[PDB]
Amino acid sequence: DDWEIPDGQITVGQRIGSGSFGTVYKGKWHGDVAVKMLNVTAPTPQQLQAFKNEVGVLRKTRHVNILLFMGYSTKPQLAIVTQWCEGSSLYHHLHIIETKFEMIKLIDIARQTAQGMDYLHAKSIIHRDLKSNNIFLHEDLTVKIGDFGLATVKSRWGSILWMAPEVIRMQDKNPYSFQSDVYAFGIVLYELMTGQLPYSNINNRDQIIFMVGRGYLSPDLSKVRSNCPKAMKRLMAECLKKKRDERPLFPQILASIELLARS
Amino acid sequence: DDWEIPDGQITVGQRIGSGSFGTVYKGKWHGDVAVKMLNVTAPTPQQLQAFKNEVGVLRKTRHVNILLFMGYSTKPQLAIVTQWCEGSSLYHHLHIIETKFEMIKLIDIARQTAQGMDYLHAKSIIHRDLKSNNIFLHEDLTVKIGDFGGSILWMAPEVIRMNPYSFQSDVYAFGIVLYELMTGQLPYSNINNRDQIIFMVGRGYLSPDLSKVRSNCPKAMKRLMAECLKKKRDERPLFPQILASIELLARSLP
Ligand SMILES: CN(c1ccc(F)c(NC(=O)c2cccc(OC(C)(C)C#N)c2Cl)c1)c1ccc2nc(NC(=O)C3CC3)sc2n1
Ligand SMILES: CN(c1ccc(F)c(NC(=O)c2cccc(OC(C)(C)C#N)c2Cl)c1)c1ccc2nc(NC(=O)C3CC3)sc2n1
Repeated sequence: DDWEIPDGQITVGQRIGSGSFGTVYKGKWHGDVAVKMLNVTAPTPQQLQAFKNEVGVLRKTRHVNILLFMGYSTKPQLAIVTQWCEGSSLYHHLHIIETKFEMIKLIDIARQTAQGMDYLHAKSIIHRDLKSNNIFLHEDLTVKIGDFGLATVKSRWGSILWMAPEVIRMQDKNPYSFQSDVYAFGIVLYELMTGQLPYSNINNRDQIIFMVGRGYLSPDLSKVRSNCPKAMKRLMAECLKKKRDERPLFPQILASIELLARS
Repeated sequence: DDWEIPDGQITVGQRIGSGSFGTVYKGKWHGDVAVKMLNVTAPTPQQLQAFKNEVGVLRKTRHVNILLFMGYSTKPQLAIVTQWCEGSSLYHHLHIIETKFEMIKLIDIARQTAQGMDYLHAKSIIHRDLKSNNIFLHEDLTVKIGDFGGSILWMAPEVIRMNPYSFQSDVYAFGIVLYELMTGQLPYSNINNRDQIIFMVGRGYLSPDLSKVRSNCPKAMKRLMAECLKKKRDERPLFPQILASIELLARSLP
């Protein structure tokens, strides 16, 4: 049961973006593919472990709303091959080209993101960076969740606007939980329903960090659209609760959106 | 890895289709899924093996033009879960509701179908039953090859006239699908006798009427179709060539 792709089969075309954590290219392998590969000559143990982990997580996922993993390649140079996505991120849609989705679609995008996050959490995978930049709107109608580090456009301020207060505070070595993912989703729901990023009235990054952290600052829920249903606004408020253990988990979140999805 | 879905996780919903070996339902498992369940709930050794073998193949595939396997269940019943396809099969579009696609889109369907088959072959997988109803036009956009079930109209003569399966026998089936796409019809529509179709195709007396292809069908395509439908097994191209051939053809067009 292997996923290694023999060398010389992958063609690498355009370079889409580069981090210190890898370089993404558009490529060809049995069709269009994205190739994330370490541009280095000799992978260090930490990088090789980073690679083994990403592959380990990606091959546990087979769900329509998660970016399809297709193979890896160690032979010439460490590389991960996924499906090539088409269109743009949810971030780009809401905050750059400013596309205007009907309410029926906004709610759909929520639903699908919720489906995917329910799936990850069922397999006990915590994303730790769910945000509209990492939600690709494939063919303009299927949510693909991934980690698109710099392959898609950057947020205003890592990425602070989606961090739950317990994460911002950084109380201990691991403040991440299914519930921190839920809060992040909560912000994505804010984005969908408002069309905007939170805290747009504040020009200082450290102040946002400080205040969200102490519970002094929270998303202004009055900026949601008239036609956004009360169920959705209520669910949004529950997800954004400042107390981790007061937040709902995705099975219920999914169930809530599914219910308001009819009618 | 392990793809066993725990018990009482999939809510089985509407029944979609039943047929001898299996029954398939629309279900809910982190969104819509399709659940295919074994009928007789005291399964026999050979049926159990069939299940093993399907899941064995299904989990070898990760490609956008292949139906997405998601998991299996053994408790209480044997069941295989895939993604749920919204839309219609290629068979249903072309022969039941008779969708009129524009040519550019028909060529794209062939591209994608060949794209998937190319993948499958690369992993030493022979489909053995490629046909229009095993091609689902997901969301009216993305082809998903699967096996959603003899299928005589798509069998190459060497198969018809009895392991005769090969990449080439898969290619012949694809040749028939191209015919379907380009004519919007099934082959041998003027013959109503199955036994005679079997005998005649096997003897080489019968082969698809390529004059029935649409007027705007490119000559390059009509030729590829003739090559994929060659009676002799070894004269048929493999999918890398087919895909390169459709590639070139589709660029002088868009
Ligand atoms: C950046 N990118 C890409 C390519 C290969 C990869 F392996 C990854 N990796 C991940 O996304 C990733 C990393 C860590 C964990 C992880 O799993 C969980 C389950 C936590 C999640 N989510 C993942 Cl999934 C990323 C890609 C991939 C496709 C792609 N398509 C693009 N299309 C375009 O840019 C054109 C329209 C403009 S960019 C792109 N980047
Ligand atoms: C019938 N079906 C479905 C469900 C579960 C399954 F496991 C399979 N299996 C296969 O298709 C299959 C079987 C044997 C081998 C095999 O692999 C090869 C390599 C030959 C291939 N390809 C496979 Cl892949 C099939 C499904 C699945 C989705 C689905 N969606 C539907 N939607 C609708 O009918 C309504 C919108 C109109 S029906 C359906 N059936």
